Amino acid sequence: TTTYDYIVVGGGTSGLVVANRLSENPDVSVLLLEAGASVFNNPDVTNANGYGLAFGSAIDWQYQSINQSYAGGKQQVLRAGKALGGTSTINGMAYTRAEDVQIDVWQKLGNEGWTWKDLLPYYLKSENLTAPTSSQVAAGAAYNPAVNGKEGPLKVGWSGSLASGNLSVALNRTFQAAGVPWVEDVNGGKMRGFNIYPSTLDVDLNVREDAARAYYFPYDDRKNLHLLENTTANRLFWKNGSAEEAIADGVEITSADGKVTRVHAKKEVIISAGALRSPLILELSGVGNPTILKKNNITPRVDLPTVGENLQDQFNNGMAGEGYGVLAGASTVTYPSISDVFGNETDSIVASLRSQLSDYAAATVKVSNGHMKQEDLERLYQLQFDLIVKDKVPIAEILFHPGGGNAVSSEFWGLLPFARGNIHISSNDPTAPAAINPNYFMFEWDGKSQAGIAKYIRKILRSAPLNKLIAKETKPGLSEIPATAADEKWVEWLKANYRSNFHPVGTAAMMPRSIGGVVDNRLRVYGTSNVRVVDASVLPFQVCGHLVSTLYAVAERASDLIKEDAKSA
Ligand SMILES: Cc1cc2nc3c(=O)[nH]c(=O)nc-3n(C[C@H](O)[C@H](O)[C@H](O)COP(=O)(O)OP(=O)(O)OC[C@H]3O[C@@H](n4cnc5c(N)ncnc54)[C@H](O)[C@@H]3O)c2cc1C
Ligand SMILES: O=C1O[C@H](CO)[C@@H](O)[C@H](O)[C@H]1O
Ligand SMILES: O=C1O[C@H](CO)[C@@H](O)[C@H](O)[C@H]1O
Repeated sequence: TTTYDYIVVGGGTSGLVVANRLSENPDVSVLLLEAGASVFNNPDVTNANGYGLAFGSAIDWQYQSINQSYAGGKQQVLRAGKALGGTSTINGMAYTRAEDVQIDVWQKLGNEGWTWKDLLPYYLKSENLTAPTSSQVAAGAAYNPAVNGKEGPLKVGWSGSLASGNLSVALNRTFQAAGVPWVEDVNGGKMRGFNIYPSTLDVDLNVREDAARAYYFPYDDRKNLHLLENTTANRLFWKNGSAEEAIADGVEITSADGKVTRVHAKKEVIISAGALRSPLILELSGVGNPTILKKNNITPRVDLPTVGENLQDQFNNGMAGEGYGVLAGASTVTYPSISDVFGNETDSIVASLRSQLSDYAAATVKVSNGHMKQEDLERLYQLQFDLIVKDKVPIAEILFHPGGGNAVSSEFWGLLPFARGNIHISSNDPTAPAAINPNYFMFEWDGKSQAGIAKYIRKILRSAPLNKLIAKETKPGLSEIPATAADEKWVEWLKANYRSNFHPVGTAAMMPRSIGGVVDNRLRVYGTSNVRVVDASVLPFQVCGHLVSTLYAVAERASDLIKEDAKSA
């Protein structure tokens, strides 16, 4: 009565895709476990313009970092969705993907089958894009039909409120004058440019298109698909027998009524609890660094000491200006390259970074207490360097939107910092807060690039034709950071005012085991027969764009791999 073919732990962005796809086989039973509950009628969620409203609420996990020792010692809140739909219920709504070559790097790493060419069909499979209205088109909204799906569960489209306005027209021209092309679609593998981005929006209903509205609710009539909400997965438990290779028997759970029980999986357990939880579940299950497991009175079952290591996140800053009059128009995204941002200074910046890569790798070794090797980190960082410098992938995202009245707001983040951190359990109590350490600002590039982006935005606000609309910069403003200001004043300000960008990846990274990978190219946890991780944990490097599009695609592909593996096994 407690047995299912598959258990999916976490009914979030990724997990709901897997549960959907596996349950396409009517003879396969799937159990979803989700710690939160439906947010179908939570207005903080449904509101197409409600991003931010849910922060601090019962549907925000509000995870907490440790003191960030490279950024002045301040701890950072790391937000995440506690809801059916996971973090797709509380996030921003921009639908953007990744650079083609940066997905190709996954296969170069040694992960067979993971290239842009191989992933593109799964982006398409996930997506149902609604074409823009005539008025949205006049404002700049466009897409390439060849790279957008029309049949998938995730509705994508442009806001009902999208209109031409002085701001969006001026930003297009001003970015073009800075040498950044207007591009019609950032989602065909080439992201560099200025774009009127689409969103995860159901335009028929004008509501947020979260992962549950996409992949769960229209399918919840399936009798082979089962959901336990308000149910916390504590750890996996294992079949007992001298298979040295570990076989999961099921998942231990705590219900809302406080009952603590087991559910069993006949085939596989799929862990989709997010990059800040999936590794904890592995550790609590005895899969991880034996030093940490033993310290916390957990019997080691698989010696896999990079569980929770290789955490990579971005950090987010904001600037603002004031118009002479009211500012209006479509929200915009710009993805500039290193040379777009740095102009005549690019060669200097590249030379400096080049000269630092080995030092960054050496410095990263201690983060994992020696469980990644310098030589291997150096090769990883060389891949990332080549993406930035040789392929000229975007190094920044810059968002602009009207800020109400005469205000214009920009938020921005460096896309590819080199800092790595980690996350680990603090006890064997599943409710105890983890030790989460992204190491924001660890390396010079990370802060120098952020500063370069900020200076670039300062310049944009003062450039034509935008400067005809914008009276002045209000944040930071010239009093706080004078026009004559050096790189370092900007870095200090950015450190004082940043937040997490809430894009953590890599804590159960898909890489060869021999360079510290946690899952193989089919997302199977090393040393296990039948456990996978399918969520942001597995991304081995950061990507340029907004994570959900890529996680949907990765989970779509994973689902096919799981089905293939069942047929022979
Ligand atoms: C505020 C914010 C804004 C963002 N902005 C954007 C954006 O505009 N666009 C974009 O694409 N991305 C954005 N991101 C990132 C993106 O939303 C996430 O990377 C993505 O949703 C993560 O998906 P996931 O499947 O890894 O995990 P999640 O969606 O977080 O799913 C994990 C699920 O597991 C559940 N869970 C966790 N622990 C347990 C347990 N022990 N037992 C049972 N269930 C459990 C959770 O409650 C959750 O439902 C944003 C993130 C945040 C926090
Ligand atoms: O993807 C994102 O877009 C958001 C803007 O839409 C930003 O605020 C979040 O920090 C970021 O995670
Ligand atoms: O997290 C934050 O703290 C910053 C100050 O510490 C603030 O300026 C930003 O607006 C905010 O995102």
